[PDB]
Amino acid sequence: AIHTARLIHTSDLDQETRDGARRMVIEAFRFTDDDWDHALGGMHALISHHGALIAHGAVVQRRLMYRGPDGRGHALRCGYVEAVAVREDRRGDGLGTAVLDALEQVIRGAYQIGALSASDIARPMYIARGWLSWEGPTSVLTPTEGIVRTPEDDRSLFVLPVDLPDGLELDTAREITCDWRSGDPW
Amino acid sequence: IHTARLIHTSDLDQETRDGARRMVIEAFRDTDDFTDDDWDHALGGMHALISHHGALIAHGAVVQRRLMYRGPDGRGHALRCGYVEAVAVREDRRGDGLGTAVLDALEQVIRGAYQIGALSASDIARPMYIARGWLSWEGPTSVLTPTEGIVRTPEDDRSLFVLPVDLPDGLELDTAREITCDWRSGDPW
Repeated sequence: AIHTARLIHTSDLDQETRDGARRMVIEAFRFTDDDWDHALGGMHALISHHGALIAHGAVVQRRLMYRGPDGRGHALRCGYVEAVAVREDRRGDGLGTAVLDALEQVIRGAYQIGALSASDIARPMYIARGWLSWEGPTSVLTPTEGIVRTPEDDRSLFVLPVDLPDGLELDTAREITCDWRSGDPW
Repeated sequence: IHTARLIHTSDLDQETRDGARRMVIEAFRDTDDFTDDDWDHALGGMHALISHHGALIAHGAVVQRRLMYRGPDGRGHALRCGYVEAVAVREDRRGDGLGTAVLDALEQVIRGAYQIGALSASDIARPMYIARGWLSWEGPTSVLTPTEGIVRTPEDDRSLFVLPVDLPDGLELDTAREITCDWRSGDPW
């Protein structure tokens, strides 16, 4: 009766669906070859209608590194949101929130923390769904060098705490560090 | 002829999940005992399950990480890797090909989703994977740490194996070079 996203792992997509998702996200964002590679390897939220894909999103597995005053140091098992895109003539109908619904399901069931990167324009809705704005600096653990701070911008990082270890507590004003990949680390 | 079912961690119900952690800890109770981190590493991607009489008799998982590799031309590849974890067969059910069935499922997930598969196996296991088409890494293995740099991991009786399935178009692997996994807490391989 009402559009919902169905969850499919990358390895269960056939190439005609796989090619449609890449083509659709590229038209909805404009998104390079790397931005699409960052979206492969985990769970896809797909909404299809009238022969075509109308909305898309992905959650892939990374590590988020966090060290508190303790000095302990944690590598959290992270569900990272990628390639959320609603067909242009299909917006304003809640298809976006139906993709986030299915992605958060994945996060809550398989990961210790959700994370995504969003612009100032989009903070209101993410906050309303329970995500937290990360205020502290962000960085990346590079292979060549070590930890390298991510250049400051109007993009914000958001995290969804779901199943953190023993205590961990979590100070969102402290530093947080993602793992390395080429292209955009976030 | 047993076949494995492929289930994502999130689709795992509490029953099916606690049994899997139970079967794997008992199966790997021969090194070190299955720690909390060993199980955490096995969570997050696709599980291959085989069950019988309602009980779980075989398990494996493949989870996504990055493998860092640098060719002679300077390179710099952070390959999208399906890493194999928690391959366990119930002790009384070994011999009937259950492990085969598990890897059958796990290789489908690899070939369908990642640029390379990787696993760590004991010397006694080597033959089973080589006959399946896996390449043995001869080069030194290492791990990228947040505090130190890239540190070698040789104090291990295990051998690294890789399954190239969708390498970036220029890449041809020299299994003689160094290979570096991404950082995680606990056993990095």
